[PDB]
Amino acid sequence: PPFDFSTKYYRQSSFFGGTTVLDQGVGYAVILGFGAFFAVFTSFLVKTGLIASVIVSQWTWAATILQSSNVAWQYGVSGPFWYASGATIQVLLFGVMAIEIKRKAPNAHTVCEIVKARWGTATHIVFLVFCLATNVVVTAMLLLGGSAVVNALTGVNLYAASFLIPLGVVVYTLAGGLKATFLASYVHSVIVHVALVVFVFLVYTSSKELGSPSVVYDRLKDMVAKSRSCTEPLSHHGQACGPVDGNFRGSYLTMLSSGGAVFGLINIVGNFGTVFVDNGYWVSAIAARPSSTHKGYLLGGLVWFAVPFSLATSLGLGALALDLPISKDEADRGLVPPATAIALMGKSGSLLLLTMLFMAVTSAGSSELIAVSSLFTYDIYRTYINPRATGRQILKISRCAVLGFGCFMGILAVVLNKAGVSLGWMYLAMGVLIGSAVIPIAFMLLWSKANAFGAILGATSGCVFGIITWLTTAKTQYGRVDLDSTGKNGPMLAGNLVAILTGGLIHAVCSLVRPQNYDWSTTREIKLREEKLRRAKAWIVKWGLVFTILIVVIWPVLSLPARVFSRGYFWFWAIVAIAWGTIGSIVIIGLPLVES
Ligand SMILES: CC(C)CCC[C@@H](C)[C@H]1CC[C@H]2[C@@H]3CC=C4C[C@@H](OC(=O)CCC(=O)O)CC[C@]4(C)[C@H]3CC[C@]12C
Ligand SMILES: CC(C)CCC[C@@H](C)[C@H]1CC[C@H]2[C@@H]3CC=C4C[C@@H](OC(=O)CCC(=O)O)CC[C@]4(C)[C@H]3CC[C@]12C
Ligand SMILES: CC(C)CCC[C@@H](C)[C@H]1CC[C@H]2[C@@H]3CC=C4C[C@@H](OC(=O)CCC(=O)O)CC[C@]4(C)[C@H]3CC[C@]12C
Ligand SMILES: CC(C)CCC[C@@H](C)[C@H]1CC[C@H]2[C@@H]3CC=C4C[C@@H](OC(=O)CCC(=O)O)CC[C@]4(C)[C@H]3CC[C@]12C
Ligand SMILES: CCCCCCCCCCCCCCCC
Ligand SMILES: CCCCCCCCCCCCCC
Repeated sequence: PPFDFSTKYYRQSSFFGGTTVLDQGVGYAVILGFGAFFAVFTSFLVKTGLIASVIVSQWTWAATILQSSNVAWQYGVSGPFWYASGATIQVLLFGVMAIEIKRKAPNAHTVCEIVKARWGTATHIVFLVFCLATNVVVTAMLLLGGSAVVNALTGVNLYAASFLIPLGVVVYTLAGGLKATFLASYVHSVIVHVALVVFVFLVYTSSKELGSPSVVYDRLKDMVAKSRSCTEPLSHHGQACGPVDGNFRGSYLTMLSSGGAVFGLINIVGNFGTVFVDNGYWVSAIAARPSSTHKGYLLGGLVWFAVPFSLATSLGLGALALDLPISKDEADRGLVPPATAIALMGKSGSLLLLTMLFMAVTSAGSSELIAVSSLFTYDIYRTYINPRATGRQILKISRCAVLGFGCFMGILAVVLNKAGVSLGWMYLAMGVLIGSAVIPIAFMLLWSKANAFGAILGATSGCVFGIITWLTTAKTQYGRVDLDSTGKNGPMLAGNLVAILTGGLIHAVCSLVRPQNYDWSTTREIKLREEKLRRAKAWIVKWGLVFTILIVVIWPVLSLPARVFSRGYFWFWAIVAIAWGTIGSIVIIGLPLVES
């Protein structure tokens, strides 16, 4: 027993594996009786302070809670920062796109409806597949994290919980109409900003094991020790015993991390492909009013930064200090937060984490069910199958396109849990697959010299050129090609960078040769005023760029001279983390109540 505080663990090969905390009755009632319960609850109840809450609501997926801590268990303190740093980029790209949607195409319901107008019907069917693949990739990795936490904490069979989760979201979507309400989007941002405060104040303030920022420091300095022998009876391969490979001096408390720095690039490339190629973002930008409220997107983006930052800094750095025997596979599957929650407050932190996770799963898997349904009913039914009917049919074949997707996703989730895919491989592989269609979409709304064949070729060749590099680098640097060598940070960076850049270069070189000068006169008709929509854009591209350059660039640069953090500097980091996540938890729960 190397340490006196972790002696009941002596070393195991995994934290989980037997004697589940909860019983199957609790697990079979949460995956099936949460969407229905909230559907009845919302029907029981009949500004720039209510736009921030709705903005925060749809941006919280099941990966925000589970992967931010996965990249904090490795790399130390650079993980949560590099994960959360992609926050002002989204707000800038959402504002500057919601302005142009209102200015150049007011009567559209889907992104692929502005594609058939600008360009032809041959570049429509390519992006109609490149958009339907993103709704599959994102929906398939909140059924991978949801079905692993439930099986771990409770004991429900994972193949039987992968098929019952989508059916609890289909009921929630069908009930309450296939539309969003400002009342149901306010109760979702209240529950997730209460568990955040509870978990942050339990780790650095109150717990009888990890109680102060000066205990985490002394316990994270002892894990990375050069005199710690952990060959075969005192650790295993991927169990995080000693010095970190790639960190300055092997320390967890440093911002000089290379593995954590390349994940920032991967995260940036991956997050650009979900605000452009995902129709769920276009649906929620069409239904906004930038002219009336546009300062509510910055306040709804500066508060979301504290959710993956504070919670990860607590729940991922409190697992290293407690010496839990978490293996690498379990950490990948999304099992660090439930590992810390049982260790700190067992049988009661596990019910709080389940509620916080399934309040995000059910509220983010309903935004994809109404994004695939619209992309079907408005684009493959009333464009090509039957364009002469609009009465009572548009609704039937919109309600019937949710049930089909909720079953296809359920079957595909069963198929990918048998194989062995884990959020953590799908999260990193998103860019390699759908990054080639990002710039051909920005050029559609922002550039007046972009043609159709260039878009087709740039979208359809970048994917192949990215996958070839992604599968080649792993083969030439690791021997074989399987789920292990492919998920490394080497191949994935090459794949992401090739995919995003080649599809932009090919499209922007082939368009300066044969330009199509477009006045947007065809997208403006599909089915004062300009002064406000010109000052709003001026405000956004200034006050979003300032914060982007201030957070992504200046803040990490000034932390490099700190080298290994010293007691007193970690007290500053661990206090910024608590302050952001506390003063962000009042402006969401009390500001949209100063309506009075
Ligand atoms: C704005 C963010 C999202 C991206 C910023 C990009 C660059 C500023 C970063 C990204 C990857 C970084 C590199 C990641 C890894 C290394 C290896 C590292 O090599 C070593 O010193 C370790 C080698 C050894 O000692 O064996 C030197 C810095 C370098 C090139 C880093 C330099 C800074 C880079 C290029
Ligand atoms: C995990 C360890 C053991 C291996 C680490 C390997 C990486 C550090 C190397 C291997 C292959 C390299 C890549 C090979 C090819 C490219 C493509 C290149 O991108 C372009 O050429 C884009 C421009 C265009 O194609 O238009 C940028 C460098 C990059 C990502 C290289 C970056 C460094 C990589 C990822
Ligand atoms: C645009 C140009 C003109 C200025 C860019 C500013 C920064 C990007 C540079 C300027 C000084 C640099 C620092 C100069 C010295 C070091 C010490 C160096 O420490 C070591 O690794 C050596 C210590 C040891 O191994 O004993 C780490 C990088 C750092 C902080 C450098 C990080 C990058 C800094 C902040
Ligand atoms: C040559 C070796 C043996 C010694 C190297 C010492 C430097 C690495 C240290 C010593 C004093 C330090 C400086 C002490 C005070 C400042 C002022 C500070 O600037 C401000 O506060 C400007 C803002 C304002 O005053 O409004 C920025 C850091 C800096 C340059 C520090 C940078 C790092 C310095 C130069
Ligand atoms: C002692 C073992 C090797 C230590 C090498 C550490 C390299 C750290 C480089 C990563 C720093 C990138 C900062 C980027 C900020 C914009
Ligand atoms: C032991 C070797 C340490 C090397 C550290 C290199 C740090 C370079 C960071 C510079 C990034 C500047 C981005 C603008």
